Amino acid sequence: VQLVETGGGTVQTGGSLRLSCSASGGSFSRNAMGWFRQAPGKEREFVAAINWSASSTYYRDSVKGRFTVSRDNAKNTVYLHLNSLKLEDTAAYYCAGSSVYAEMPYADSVKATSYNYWGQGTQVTVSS
Amino acid sequence: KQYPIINFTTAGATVQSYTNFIRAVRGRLTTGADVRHEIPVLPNRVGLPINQRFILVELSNHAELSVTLALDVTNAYVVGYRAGNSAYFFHPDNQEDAEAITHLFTDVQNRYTFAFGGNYDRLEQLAGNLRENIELGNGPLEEAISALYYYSTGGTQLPTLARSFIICIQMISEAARFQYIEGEMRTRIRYNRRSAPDPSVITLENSWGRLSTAIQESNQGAFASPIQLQRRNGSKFSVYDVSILIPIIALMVYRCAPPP
Repeated sequence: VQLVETGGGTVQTGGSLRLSCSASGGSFSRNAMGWFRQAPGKEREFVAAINWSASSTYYRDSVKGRFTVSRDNAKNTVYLHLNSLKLEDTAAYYCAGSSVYAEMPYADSVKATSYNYWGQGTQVTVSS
Repeated sequence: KQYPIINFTTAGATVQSYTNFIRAVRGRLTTGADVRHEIPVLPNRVGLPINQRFILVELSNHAELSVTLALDVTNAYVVGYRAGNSAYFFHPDNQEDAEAITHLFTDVQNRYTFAFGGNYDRLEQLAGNLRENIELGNGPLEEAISALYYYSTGGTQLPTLARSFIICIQMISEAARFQYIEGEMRTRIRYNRRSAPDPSVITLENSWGRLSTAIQESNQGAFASPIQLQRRNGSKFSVYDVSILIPIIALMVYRCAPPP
């Protein structure tokens, strides 16, 4: 299965944007999805993860209660809703699914090692 | 206490204890007390309490590797397993099932759910081989375990992991579903051989849910419609009646309620 990401661009402090990733074909909707980001010269970070159902969501501590990850298996897209944007959140955001697992323990869900396919990394910048 | 545990090991090779084991399993799978033409029907999934819905089959190696397996007492099919502190479940193709499997290995640490189900044609891919070409008997059963146990550690590839799945199911589930297929395993053992299954079996496996249906909806045992299976010669032929299958089939998935 192949992934395509949408959204991302110029935003200003305290604003909102919604990233989405549409999967065409493959096992999507039987697959766990997860969002990762990296700023230049900064560490790669876990952002959010969601399972097949999806009844289980995990969020990076800094984004807890700010970002919400959603998915529509009927529309074959997974959503990352970014609210209340801090400057901290400027980065390229990547979406990755795992065709092996519909769900993971979160030790594996937090690592990018556990995901076998990715999108193209739509860019997100936060101004102020 | 938790779900029942039927214990078995590939160390003691006694071809009796294997039987005592498959009979232990069948004993837990149903109570009997519902039998259609001498063939017991598995408990109806509707109304069945989750605390009553699963069975645990623990399996030991000669390398002394223990892996616990969970079966659905309605279909006698493997829903997932436990090796070490990690637990892996097949994809719960409906909502109600998803809920139920969470009652399994609650005290396990890492709970995984595969994106795939446990049905043959699916595992026949990942394994890369097919049931027809995949080896069975007590030989593959020692290695099928060392695969599963070592999967949690990422020391077993998925292809050999689905391959290891295909070996287990047939040698437990289908063995308990069929007296015929059960006996076929003792054979490979008593002389200590190992080999692949014949059309006699495979056609039985594919047909089990079919037969259960045909038998319970039969008029006085007479199938409303015939069903084609094969023998080792590969030759096809049809069954019009429940009779032949009594020495063959052990348990039936609940299909309907009993007639007069």
